[PDB]
Amino acid sequence: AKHLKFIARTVMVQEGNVESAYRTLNRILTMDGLIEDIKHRRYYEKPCRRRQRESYERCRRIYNMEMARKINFLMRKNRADPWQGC
Amino acid sequence: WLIKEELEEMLVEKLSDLDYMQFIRLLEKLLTSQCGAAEEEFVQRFRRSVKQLIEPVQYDEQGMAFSKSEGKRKTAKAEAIVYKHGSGRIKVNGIDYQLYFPITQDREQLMFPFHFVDRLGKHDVTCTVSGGGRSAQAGAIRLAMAKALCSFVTEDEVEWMRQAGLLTTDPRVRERKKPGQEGARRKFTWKK
Repeated sequence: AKHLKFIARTVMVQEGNVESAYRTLNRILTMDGLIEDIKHRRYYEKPCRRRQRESYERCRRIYNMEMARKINFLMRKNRADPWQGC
Repeated sequence: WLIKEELEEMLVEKLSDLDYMQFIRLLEKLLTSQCGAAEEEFVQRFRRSVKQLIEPVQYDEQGMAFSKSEGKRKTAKAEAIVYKHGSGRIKVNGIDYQLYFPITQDREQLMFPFHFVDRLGKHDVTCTVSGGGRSAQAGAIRLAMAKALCSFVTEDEVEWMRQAGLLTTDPRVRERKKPGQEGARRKFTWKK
């Protein structure tokens, strides 16, 4: 309200591909967490539910990051079997 | 490649599907790896080895050449004699074909072999067909005529006819009725 307009969350379309512009804007909002924040703020998430969801998301992120680390670590071992037959 | 049963028989041992697949993969690698005689002699121990029959051309009393063949469709059996030279006449059971087969579909079936090899009006045919209906008889005569004409067309034309399906004996025959149901596949109306 008290800020200048058309600076925040504004993207400029390149060569007229408004679809690309909207994809870029959507990526920006998603990465900044605005889309998820709006979806969650539609209805009031009581503090206990909010805490449980935050804890669940933290555990999910820890597990996913560790599993991704394991996958990237073992990806090299997807080579062709060197000792085939024996 | 020999089957798992053959490999088991050779090895007097019980193997598994995955063991057989492993061994076959290894043997294939050996084959690809520029296996010479010293290796091919071994490999071959595990290798297992894996066109229309033109009828002879006969001659009638008057010296005219012809070919005799037979073909069966459903319950219809047809014996067809095709002469080397003719004016396209086709006499079925002693009757002209347009009279025996008043149905355009059956006449078209008779036409199909000769028209395919571009020999309409070049051959005379005497056919004798017994059993079945009109369509079964027409199909049987078509097969017999095609087989007889194989003796007079070239090998490439014979192969083309085979690829067009003019020399295959249609194995589709009536399926027996089964007890407890209306027909071969029709089931009695279910009563929930």
